[PDB]
Amino acid sequence: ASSVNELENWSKWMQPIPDNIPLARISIPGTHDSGTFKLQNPIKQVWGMTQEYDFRYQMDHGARIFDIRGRLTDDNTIVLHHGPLYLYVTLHEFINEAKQFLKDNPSETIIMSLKKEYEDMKGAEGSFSSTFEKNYFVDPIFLKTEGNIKLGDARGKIVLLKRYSGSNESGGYNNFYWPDNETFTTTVNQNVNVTVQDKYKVNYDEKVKSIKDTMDETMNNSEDLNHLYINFTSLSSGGTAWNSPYSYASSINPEIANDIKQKNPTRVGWVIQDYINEKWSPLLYQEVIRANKSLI
Ligand SMILES: O[C@H]1[C@H](O)[C@@H](O)[C@H](O)[C@@H](O)[C@H]1O
Ligand SMILES: [Zn+2]
Ligand SMILES: [Zn+2]
Ligand SMILES: [Zn+2]
Ligand SMILES: [Zn+2]
Repeated sequence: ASSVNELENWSKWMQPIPDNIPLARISIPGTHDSGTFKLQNPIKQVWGMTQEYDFRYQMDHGARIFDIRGRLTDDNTIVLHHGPLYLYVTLHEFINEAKQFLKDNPSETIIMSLKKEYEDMKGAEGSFSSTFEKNYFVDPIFLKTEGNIKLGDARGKIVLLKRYSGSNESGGYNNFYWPDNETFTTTVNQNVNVTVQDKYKVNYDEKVKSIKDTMDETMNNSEDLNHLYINFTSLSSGGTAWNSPYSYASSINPEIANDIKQKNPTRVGWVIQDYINEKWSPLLYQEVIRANKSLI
């Protein structure tokens, strides 16, 4: 029993999508620097804040991909950071929130990108990868298989997207060379072609066109089941009120959301945005989710 309207329940939108559809094919909203929502100091915010609400709000609003940046501590734990700044959020904090969300909504899956954001603290008994694997990944909540991961196998679990080196355990999407500030194409789990638009520090106009260009490619290659498209709409801070991630998101989110609304495509990729909220219309994450209508 699956209807297109079930995509409108932002907490269970993946439910109507078939088990055999690769996550790569699905158009999924994601949040950039997901754990920066606790930053209070205006100076820290203008430079590194990318979200206003916590993880559950993000999830309840359709986001299923999270950009987690961590640092290994002397306590053999991983805490979230933005460069040298501790975000007052921990990795366990995110996983627990994800666990709760998945328990409440078992039809969904959570894709967690994990990147080492800052140098390890002195005193850790191991490495970033060995500590994450031993104290976190062992948890049954993490999918342990790879390949072109299908939705059915991911439901109720966290799917890892590695952005760190040294992994020694199978599961999720393998780490791959990720060039700096570019739109690039490469491969991951042997059979998945990946294209990423991550020009995080280009001028505003270059960024908008970059997002649209990669989305245009995605919309016209909608039947490529083993191709993964990740499109970051986020743009790094200029350090001022008129060029902070917030100011940029205020215009980019509605702009790109309108592109999808007008075009009404069957695929737009994994769209990772800053500031998921309901302040700007059309809502990007909603339009991204609605782009899965043809899969039902
Ligand atoms: O500041 C940037 C931005 O967060 C990009 O999205 C990420 O891919 C880069 O690694 C980071 O340096
Ligand atoms: Zn929290
Ligand atoms: Zn300590
Ligand atoms: Zn392809
Ligand atoms: Zn809301």
